[PDB]
Amino acid sequence: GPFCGRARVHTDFTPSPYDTDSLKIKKGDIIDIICKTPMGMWTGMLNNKVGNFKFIYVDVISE
Repeated sequence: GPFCGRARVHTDFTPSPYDTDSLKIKKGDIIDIICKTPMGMWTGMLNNKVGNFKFIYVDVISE
């Protein structure tokens, strides 16, 4: 059911300055999908930094 590959950010999503539990992403940036969270948020890696991000701000594309 679930699809794995590359995730393209379509919406600029940035956590608060005191928020480190969330990964930082930017529109146009590509994040490698490694796992999905039951809640809905997707997990990926960015600049040797793995974390969770809002899927609503990220679109799944095929590379």
